[PDB]
Amino acid sequence: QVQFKLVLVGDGGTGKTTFVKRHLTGEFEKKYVATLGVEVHPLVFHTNRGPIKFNVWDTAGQEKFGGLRDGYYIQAQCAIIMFDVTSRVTYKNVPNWHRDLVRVCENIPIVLCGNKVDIKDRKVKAKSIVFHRKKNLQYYDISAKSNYNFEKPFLWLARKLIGDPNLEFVAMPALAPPEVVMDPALAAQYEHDLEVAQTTALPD
Amino acid sequence: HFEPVVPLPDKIEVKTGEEDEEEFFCNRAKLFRFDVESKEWKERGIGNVKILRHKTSGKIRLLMRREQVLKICANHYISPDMKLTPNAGSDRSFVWHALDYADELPKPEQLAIRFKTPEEAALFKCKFEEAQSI
Ligand SMILES: Nc1nc2c(ncn2[C@@H]2O[C@H](COP(=O)(O)OP(=O)(O)NP(=O)(O)O)[C@@H](O)[C@H]2O)c(=O)[nH]1
Ligand SMILES: [Mg+2]
Repeated sequence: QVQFKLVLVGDGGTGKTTFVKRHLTGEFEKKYVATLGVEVHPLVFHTNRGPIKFNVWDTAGQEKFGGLRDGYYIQAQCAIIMFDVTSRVTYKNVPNWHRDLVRVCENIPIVLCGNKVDIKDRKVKAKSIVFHRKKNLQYYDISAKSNYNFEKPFLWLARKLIGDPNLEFVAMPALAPPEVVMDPALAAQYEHDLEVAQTTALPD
Repeated sequence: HFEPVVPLPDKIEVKTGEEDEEEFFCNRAKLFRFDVESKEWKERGIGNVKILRHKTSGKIRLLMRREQVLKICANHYISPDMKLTPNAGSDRSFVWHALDYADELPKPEQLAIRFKTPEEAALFKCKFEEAQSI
C-alpha cells in the first residue's frame, strides 16, 4: 500500500477545497463554504508502478484558525500551496505559508498553484509569479473549473516521493462491476422516484 | 531533489481492464450524478462513454472515464430494467438509474448524460438499447 500525507494550504477563497472535491467527485462547487479547520479526503492515482493514495488534509484559510494549523502539519510529506491569481493578495501571502510549512516540516516537496486561471480578468500576471523560482518550488497554473493541469501537481509530487522521474499516471483498471437481477416492483419503483430527478434542470 | 520515502514499486503489466470486450459504441460526453443530499444535479465527469460486450461472458456494460486523469465515472452493466428517459425534452441528454460501481463500491445513483449534438444522443440511445436487444 502506497500513501502520502498532503497538506493543502492557502488563503480561503483560493479554491483549495473545490480543487480536491473535484478530483474526488468530478463535481464543481460554484458556492463558497469555508472549510472549518482542515478536512481530510484521500485521492488515488493509478500509475505504471502501481496505484498510489494521497491523503489530502484540505486545511482552512481564515486566519481565525492560525493556531491549530500546526497539528495539521505534523508528519506531512508534501504540500500544495495555493493562491487565487485573480486576487493578488493571495499571491502576496504565499511566502507566509511557505514559511509555516518549512517551520514544522522543513524541505519536503511543495507545489505552488495559481488556481482559477480560467477567468478572463486575470490579475496576478504570469511574469508576476516569481516566488516559486526564488524558493525552488514547482509551480503550475490550475483551474479546478476546467481541470486545466489539475493533475500535474500530484504527478509532480508522486515522482518526487517515489523516486521515478518517469513514473506516470495511466488510465485506471476498469474492474468488473456487481450483478443485480430481478425486475418486479424492484425496477418498477426505481422509475417513479426517478421522476423527482429529471424534473431538476440540468447544469450548463 | 527530495530523497524518496517509499521503496521503489516494480513497474506493472499496466492492465486497463478494458479488452476482453469490444466497443459496441464510444463517444465523449458529460456525466451527471444526482445529489438528493440537496437537490442539485452534479457534474460527475467528462470523457468517453463506452458500451462494452464481453468477448466471452458476453456481458454488456457501460464504462465511462474522465479525460486527462482517466478515472472511471460509470461502470454498471446495462440491464433491461434501465430505461433511458429523455430529460426536460433535452434531446441531447438522458437520465437512467443504475447500481454503478465507478468508485469500486456499489451505489445506486440516478444518472444523466448529455451530448454535444442530438445525432450523438440518438446514436447512444440506439446502441445502448441495441445492447439490450441482446
Ligand atoms: N471560476 C473559478 N471558480 C473557482 C475555481 N476554483 C474554485 N472556484 C470557486 O472558488 C470559490 C471558493 O473556493 P473554495 O474552494 O470554496 O475555498 P477554499 O479555497 O477552500 N478556502 P477555505 O477552505 O480556506 O475556506 C467557490 O465559489 C468556487 O466556485 C476556478 O478555477 N475558477
Ligand atoms: Mg472551502
